[PDB]
Amino acid sequence: QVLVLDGRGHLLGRLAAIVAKQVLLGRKVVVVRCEGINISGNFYRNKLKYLAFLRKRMNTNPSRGPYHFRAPSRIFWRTVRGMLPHKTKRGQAALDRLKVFDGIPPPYDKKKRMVVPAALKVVRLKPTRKFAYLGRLAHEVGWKYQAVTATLEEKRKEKAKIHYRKKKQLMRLRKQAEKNVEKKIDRFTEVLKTHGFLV
Amino acid sequence: MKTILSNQTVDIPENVDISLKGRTVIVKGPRGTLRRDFNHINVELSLLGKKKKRLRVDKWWGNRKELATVRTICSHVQNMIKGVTLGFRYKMRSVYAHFPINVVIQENGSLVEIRNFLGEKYIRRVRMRPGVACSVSQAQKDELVLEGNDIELVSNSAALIQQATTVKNKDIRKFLDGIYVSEKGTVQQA
Amino acid sequence: VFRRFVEVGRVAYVSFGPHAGKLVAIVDVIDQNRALVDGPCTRVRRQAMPFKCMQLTDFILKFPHSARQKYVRKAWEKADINTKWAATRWAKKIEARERKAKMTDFDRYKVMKAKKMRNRIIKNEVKKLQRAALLKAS
Amino acid sequence: SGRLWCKAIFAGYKRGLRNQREHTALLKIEGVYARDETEFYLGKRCAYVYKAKNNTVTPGGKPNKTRVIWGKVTRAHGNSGMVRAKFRSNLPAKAIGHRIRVMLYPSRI
Amino acid sequence: KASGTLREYKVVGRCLPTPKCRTPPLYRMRIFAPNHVVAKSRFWYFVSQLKKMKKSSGEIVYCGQVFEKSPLRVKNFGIWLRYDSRSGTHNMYREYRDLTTAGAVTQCYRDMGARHRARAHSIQIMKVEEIAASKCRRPAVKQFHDSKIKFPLPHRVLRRQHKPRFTTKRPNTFF
RNA sequence: GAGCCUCGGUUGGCCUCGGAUAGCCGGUCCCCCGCGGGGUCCGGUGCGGAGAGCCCUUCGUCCCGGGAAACGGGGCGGCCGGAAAGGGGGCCGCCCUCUCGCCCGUCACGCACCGCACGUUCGUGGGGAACCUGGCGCUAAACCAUUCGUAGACGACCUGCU
RNA sequence: UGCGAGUGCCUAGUGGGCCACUUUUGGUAAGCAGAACUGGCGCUGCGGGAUGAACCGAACGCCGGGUUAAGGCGCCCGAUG
Repeated sequence: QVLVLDGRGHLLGRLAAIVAKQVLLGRKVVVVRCEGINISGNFYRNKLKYLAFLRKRMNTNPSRGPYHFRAPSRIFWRTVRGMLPHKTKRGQAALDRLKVFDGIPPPYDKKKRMVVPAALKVVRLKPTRKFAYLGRLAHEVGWKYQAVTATLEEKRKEKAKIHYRKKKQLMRLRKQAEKNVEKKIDRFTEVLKTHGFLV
Repeated sequence: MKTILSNQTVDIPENVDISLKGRTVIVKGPRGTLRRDFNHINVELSLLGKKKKRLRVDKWWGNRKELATVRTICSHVQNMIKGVTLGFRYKMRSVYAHFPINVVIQENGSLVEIRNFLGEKYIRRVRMRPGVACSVSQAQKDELVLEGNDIELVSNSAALIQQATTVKNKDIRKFLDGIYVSEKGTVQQA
Repeated sequence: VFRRFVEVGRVAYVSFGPHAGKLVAIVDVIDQNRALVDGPCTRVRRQAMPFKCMQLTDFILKFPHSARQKYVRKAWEKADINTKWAATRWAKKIEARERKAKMTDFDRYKVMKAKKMRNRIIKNEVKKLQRAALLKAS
Repeated sequence: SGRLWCKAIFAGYKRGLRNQREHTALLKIEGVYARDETEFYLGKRCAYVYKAKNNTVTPGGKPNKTRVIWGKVTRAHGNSGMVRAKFRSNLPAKAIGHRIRVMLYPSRI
Repeated sequence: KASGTLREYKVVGRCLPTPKCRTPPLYRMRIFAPNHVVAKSRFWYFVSQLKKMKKSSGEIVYCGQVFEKSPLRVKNFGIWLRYDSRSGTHNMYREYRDLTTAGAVTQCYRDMGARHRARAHSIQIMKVEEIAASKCRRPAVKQFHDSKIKFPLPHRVLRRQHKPRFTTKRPNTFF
């Protein structure tokens, strides 16, 4: 009942357009691997859009001024905040339904990650255009923790390799099963394929 | 205009054995192997002809920004063929007016220090690119020699030691000093 | 690396549109995104319908690029696309997808009852090999 | 012994931008996302099931703490699976983004 | 002037019978218009510079739609144009490749607003004729003139994105 | 272990590769290196080793016969894998109970509440009050007052005091 | 072509206006000053132009259904998901 959305390969505002509308309908979505969202245009463009955002501070007291978040999770959390009516009570309860994380939490390491085809780079952006990752852009603004995240994501990536290898090991045993049992399940297979299964 | 097709054959010699993992083309032979990924060009790479006699590249429905990327695909490929068959030899002549430029290599050719350039007390430690070998020539008093297989790595190291010997806040037209490219050649001429 | 090509005589499958789900032979290419559409034995008239709403197969029948609806009909039957399409694995899963569409509640009960005893025997057999694989492992 | 109603989300009232009409409600039944396939839910009974503090009566059972506002699906809304429903009493506006039950017993097919 | 799908209209008209010439000559023109109501209105526009004629001093003799004589054969068309720029007017000669004559003029109007931002009230069409495989002066149309055509759809980017909006498979595009 | 106030949504779970998009999936591996990798070979590639998808499906019980099982369901200790915000996960049996569990057929029974709605779960759900039965383990800390003066407008801060 | 017409008494308030399509005077120009017709604000709410004198649509007793103008239909925000 809770969506887990993989952030790699998604546009910034296109994924936020899907997420923010789904949040307001009362359905919790978890956006994960937020270093993987990429932004259209060349890299040197998107740097100055967000570096000029760093210049947006109140002259008299920057401490209460705009909070320039540096982690790619909170950058994506910032762009959903502007697309939601956070000044009202409905908007504030909506942000509690949105959980946005960098890397892969061990809460969601064994959860299947959804992919939105309406926000992917390959389907939305032309192949000849340029794109800029948010993870690389955040580090050059001041996000320190890309080396810690890369070592942990590499550890998470190889940990899923044994599980997938065990999934293939069980799948060949799944496939081996109907090749010695088909002589006694041949009264149960055709009723599936005369209704459109296993074809 | 979106042209329907733009084609060019790449004739390779028999002594070069090449392969390709999709767009990542691997060129190997006598002097070693060369790997260069050909992604982000959005063109296909078809290796046709038995015993691998030619390479063919096409582009479908493109405009003039990626018609110009068709020929740079072949041009990078021939430099990989040329760098494996005959290599790349860029002789690096040094030009000085009064103070001779003393150049000597340290490990094999990797570290090159430049001293007595315009009488400067500051030595200039310049590292070469990986896979690029540097040496001093013979039968002539001062000329540097750069060896390698990749055209981009060898020539960038030549530009590194060319831009290291630059004159500051002087008349460049009079102070014709520094180390400059002399000839662009190969290890053997076949 | 491309295997499917828009060619004079390319058998194509219509994804969406008015004649959705019917086969099309290509006679001539009109523009970058338009083609001449002919539907002789597939109950489709002759018109132009764009490349967006068609998926092209790997069946080639030969005829000139300006066939007058009869030579393409003769080439459609001598190649015998209709039986060749029906034996294709791709056409097996489009009819199987639409068989699930018409599955009534009574037919769903038979599927649900047959799904249980089918799935009870493979995972019993899978577990039988799972403990058997450990026996030869040591 | 299972579920006899469809999942439906109260997305908001009938409104423009600076006006809001409270007497008509906009619904999102998950599963339907097209104009031509909203014809099944036309005229179906929709109920917003909530619970309160004090005890209220219940037909065919013991008095419990749950209350409803009964409603009816009037017509479709803007070719996206959005559909309009009219209730006997207007929604408390605290059920925006909260799931209500739309039924099937006002059936015709 | 607005547009849509275009139809070629054959409109004939003349003057009212005056005593000094009681049999005025019959004037025929080919007018491209969405419907026959504005085809008659555009007929009086084009006549109003070639001859001394107005709508109140004239009448529409017959306004009918001419149909395509070969709607299933691919043909090359050549269109002479006269449009208004931000600066003074210019003359164009364009090529289109479409099944119908009016479709090529429809393709002409949508391309003109795209390439030069010339709106439909600014383009005057003089003459559209059948053009054979030869005497075509643009490589954009000549590139389709070959007996053996062969091209794939390399970057077949898929649409139907929002039907099911959340999925697990990253969608393939190589077909 | 039972009753009793308040709070709200809730009406099955999906227990995971990476990544490419002018390209992938899964195999045996005759071949070669350290179960992993490369080459080759084989079937799909609008994906059917399909989230246009997977698993469970609950009205129940009583007899018999047929298909499945005999190595399986369930009932206490040892050994491992988990740390980025940590999993009610796997193996050994036993002193105890089955051919009931699930798939086809006979046979009946269950307030058949006589058409009328919030029915049906995660729910031993979170918080507080007091009753219950039994077992195991517990024994303080902070603040005020005083002193200090490394501190100090006052608060605050650093200290000492059987 | 459409509209029931004519006529007599008292009579408040007003006599600082402004804006806009078009014509146009002085001024380089002005959200400047001064003229003509017409329409608005003044005196007028409503939808839209994010905000708002005069812009577009449209003028108002209290409500339900339906349909639109001008605007719009990625989210805020109803609608091209």
